[PDB]
Amino acid sequence: RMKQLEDKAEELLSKNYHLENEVARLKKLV
Amino acid sequence: RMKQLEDKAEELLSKNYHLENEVARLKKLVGE
Repeated sequence: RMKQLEDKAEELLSKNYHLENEVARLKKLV
Repeated sequence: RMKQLEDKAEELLSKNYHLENEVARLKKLVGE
């Protein structure tokens, strides 16, 4: 369960970063 | 340690949703 939550945090961080990049991309388009 | 990791997932999920909401708003303005 330790490693599973650890994998989850890392996954969510990756997703977070992708969304930040999307925001930056969309802001550039504006 | 379990509580700490759980808190981090909840934190990151919340941040994720706020970003999703912002992305969705921005897409509508540029027209995606």
